[PDB]
Amino acid sequence: MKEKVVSLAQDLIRRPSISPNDEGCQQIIAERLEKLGFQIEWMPFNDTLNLWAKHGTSEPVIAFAGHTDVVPTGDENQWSSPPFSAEIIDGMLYGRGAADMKGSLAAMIVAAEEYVKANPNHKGTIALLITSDEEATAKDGTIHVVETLMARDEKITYCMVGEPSSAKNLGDVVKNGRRGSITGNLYIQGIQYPHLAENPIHKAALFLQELTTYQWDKGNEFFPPTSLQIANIHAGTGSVIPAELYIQFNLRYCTEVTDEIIKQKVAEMLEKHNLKYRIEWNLSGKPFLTKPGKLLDSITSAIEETIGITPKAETGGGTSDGRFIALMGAEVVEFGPLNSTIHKVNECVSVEDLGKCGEIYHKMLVNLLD
Amino acid sequence: MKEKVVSLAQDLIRRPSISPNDEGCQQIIAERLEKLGFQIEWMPFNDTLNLWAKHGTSEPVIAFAGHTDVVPTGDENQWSSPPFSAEIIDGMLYGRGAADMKGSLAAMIVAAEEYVKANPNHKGTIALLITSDEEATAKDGTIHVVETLMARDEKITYCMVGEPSSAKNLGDVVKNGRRGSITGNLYIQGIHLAENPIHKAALFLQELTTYQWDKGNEFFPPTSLQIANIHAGTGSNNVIPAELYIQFNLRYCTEVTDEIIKQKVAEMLEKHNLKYRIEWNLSGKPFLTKPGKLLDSITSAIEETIGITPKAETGGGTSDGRFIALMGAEVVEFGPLNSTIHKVNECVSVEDLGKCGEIYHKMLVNLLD
Ligand SMILES: [Zn+2]
Ligand SMILES: [Zn+2]
Ligand SMILES: [Zn+2]
Ligand SMILES: [Zn+2]
Repeated sequence: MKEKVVSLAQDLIRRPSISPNDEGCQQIIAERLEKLGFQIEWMPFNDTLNLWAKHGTSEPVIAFAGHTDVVPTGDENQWSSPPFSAEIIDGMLYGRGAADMKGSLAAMIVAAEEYVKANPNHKGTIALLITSDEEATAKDGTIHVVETLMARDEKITYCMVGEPSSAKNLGDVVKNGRRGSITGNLYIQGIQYPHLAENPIHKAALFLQELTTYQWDKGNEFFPPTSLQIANIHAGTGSVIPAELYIQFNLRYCTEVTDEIIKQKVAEMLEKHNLKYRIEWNLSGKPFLTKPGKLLDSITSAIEETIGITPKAETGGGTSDGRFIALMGAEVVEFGPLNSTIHKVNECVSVEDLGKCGEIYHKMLVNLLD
Repeated sequence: MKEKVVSLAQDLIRRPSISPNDEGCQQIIAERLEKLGFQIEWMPFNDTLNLWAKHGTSEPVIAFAGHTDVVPTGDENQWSSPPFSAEIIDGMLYGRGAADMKGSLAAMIVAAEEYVKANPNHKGTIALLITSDEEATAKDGTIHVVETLMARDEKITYCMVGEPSSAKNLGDVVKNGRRGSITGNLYIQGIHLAENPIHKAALFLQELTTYQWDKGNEFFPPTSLQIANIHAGTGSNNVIPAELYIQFNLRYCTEVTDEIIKQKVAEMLEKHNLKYRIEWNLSGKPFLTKPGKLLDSITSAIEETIGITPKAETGGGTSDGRFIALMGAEVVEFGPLNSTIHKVNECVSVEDLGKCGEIYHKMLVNLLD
């Protein structure tokens, strides 16, 4: 299935899809899947295109997730092959999007096609979730598609996000979760003998010692303990006595705590120190974790039996859309090609590796459903 | 001398000298003082025009101090006489700066002149120290004059600051004390959980913001600390993000000194093993003028002229007194009713301006002979 995958990857790479502009990538994918019996559901929002393509109508629902947008190229004269030509030189496919993530998007799509072709009455649902904006703002992409599925109680049981997850050798890492991120924007008002203890900056300092020493949880098997960072402290313009003290703090949290628990505990500490304040919360993502089980064995065993390596399961890896998908109760894992050339001049990926990815994604489906 | 004082006050009131812009006020003062035997020395810095004028060479040096700047007028609709027209109506001079403090500036000026004309061989030195920014940022005014004087070891023995001191009746109050001003600029560096520099720096901040420096005394209210700046982290265009910067000011009474403040701050930092640098800026020292030559000279001057005894008070309104006390001068302040200052329809009694002129003159006669 190598050449089918490479062939699709080149069609996609030749469409310059700088976020959020899809440049027809999703439409050629749709056209193609439509002819093979997939139901095609378009979920554009503002300037972003999203696609939800399904074969089958029941649980378990296995989605392959990914994105067709790429980051900008830089000056194209720094490139050895032109970035949107999709040349193959000596078994390597060059192009912007080759590694992140048009190659593996193609691998996943071709895996899905060959499976449903060989198994037209498979149980469950094989689906593709594709956004045109993961790399930029990412407000109107996967989250919009997720919110839409959720508003009508449609399920995803399992999800494989094909971001390039491999560090040193193909297959060496699979991501099975990520810590949550929440940010507090805190504004202490009225900061100007007798009653020195009642100064709001003093009460703020007391709160801060408590906030920086509070142990939220003890982490667990899969995550270090929840960490709090003071990002910024700001009062004063650099000369005029300031009316407010601004404190910004971020928690990177694990599954032992929720955001509601963090918000209610911070509120509690502020009340306990009798502070008057305003706070604005920014939730970037809730934590997700796929524990060893069906999904993680299916991909782990797929890698071992395809390329003879045992991947390490890892949490972290920076931003994907996995954190959004996990909100609907889907179990999320991520796996794809080497990530060493992503976002750089001369981004490229092994034609051989793309083939192997195709076979790994296909074998995951066999392990999950056969 | 009422008419010379009123006339000079009007010439100043008409110049819209919004801080720090002198609008030629000091030049008109310099011109007349120069026509008598005064040495004129300008000490401009940045946007502010300073003026140090003296007659004589021997100590004691007696400095009259004040400012030519005024706070903004507000909407000129609400004045019943335009804020810079300097109109006299039913015995009142109306204008921005009538009360604070061009009226008393004029009175101290005419008093200094009259004394000098009548006593060319007087002992001591009679000086004027005038700035065009007391009311706003006040970084390049009196502070700059005192820096310059102190650098060349020039002394002021006595100082009368002409801020309007009277509360209800002309002469009912003389200010004999002010708190000092020191500013600390602190850079805490490098910013299992109780050992993080942020935690330790929060403990320090706790301390700094409730440590009771003193409870004041018989003559003063308590020393106060206020934070002007706290910055840490990458946000807000911070160019030293890995430092916790705290700038804070102490307005301090005689119960403590600059040395106790610095030592104590250093001690608190040490207790937390914080790596830090600190720069201190002492701009003003506290003063309390006790009974004696200076305080008697003005108390008696007011008793002589109007038949009232001033009570001695600390604080109230603002002045450059503490900036002058930094150099070891003894300081008192006296002037007109202050109830219209910084307000619409600021004004001042012209008879009070005359009386002020007499009082300042009598004070010179009392101090010298
Ligand atoms: Zn990327
Ligand atoms: Zn990506
Ligand atoms: Zn004043
Ligand atoms: Zn004033």
